Amino acid sequence: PEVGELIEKVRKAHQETFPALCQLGKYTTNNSSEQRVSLDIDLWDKFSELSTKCIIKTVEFAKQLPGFTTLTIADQITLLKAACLDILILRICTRYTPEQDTMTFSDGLTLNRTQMHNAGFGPLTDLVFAFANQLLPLEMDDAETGLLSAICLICGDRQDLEQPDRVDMLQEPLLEALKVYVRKRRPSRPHMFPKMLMKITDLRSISAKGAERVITLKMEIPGSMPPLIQEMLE
Amino acid sequence: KSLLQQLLTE
Ligand SMILES: CC1=C(CC/C(C)=C/CC/C(C)=C/CCC2=CC(=O)O[C@@H]2O)C(C)(C)CCC1
Repeated sequence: PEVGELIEKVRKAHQETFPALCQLGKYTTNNSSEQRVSLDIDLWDKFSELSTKCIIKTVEFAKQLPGFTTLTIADQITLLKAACLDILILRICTRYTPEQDTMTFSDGLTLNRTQMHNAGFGPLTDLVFAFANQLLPLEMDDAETGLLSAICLICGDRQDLEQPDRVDMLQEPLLEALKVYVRKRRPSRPHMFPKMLMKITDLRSISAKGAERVITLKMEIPGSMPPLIQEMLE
Repeated sequence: KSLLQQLLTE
């Protein structure tokens, strides 16, 4: 009932802030698509600017989530800074093309693995790619990817949350909505909901390696992190 | 009065 509406409201916040793979004009390039360097500066350039836009899109996604804007601004920032990397990893991995072994950005930009490495994923490249392959069997659509993101995001246990109790209240209908949604679409398979939940753990394992890449990276880039991206890690 | 905050109040 009220469940259906939540699913559809979360599906829309995801559809609208994150176009599907096939809605997109793909287009590659031949920059260091061959050899693994430490960093290609032209790759880094497009990628970093793209990422400022993702992060905006991810904030937009959050604001459209039931009840999220009722949290204190300070909570809203706390939750965001905490989950935002995770979300962007999920998001980009939803854009993987197994055949080409590629990933497509929201403007069409389509990078193979070596190129992904060279734009700054470096050590994380393989983990991201493995995760993306492990998603395929799950066959997730927009409502599932949206819900799963909302659940990573709306986490009662963040450090320094001013209203942990209220965050927890928010996250409960999300969990349920996903449970029932996944059951509908996949009755044959009952531990698919938990299988999905546990994907947040792989996101964590990868995003946690985040700050240490930020350091070794700050080194081989010319200027410094675009301001907004600075705000999300730092 | 921070990128994030402007993003969040607009
Ligand atoms: C750990 C770490 C990171 C972040 C890596 C990051 C932001 C990955 C997400 C990339 C992304 C955009 C995923 C899907 C979202 C979009 C697709 C698109 O076409 O545009 C949208 O932004 C660096 C860059 C490796 C160093 C800085 C700290």
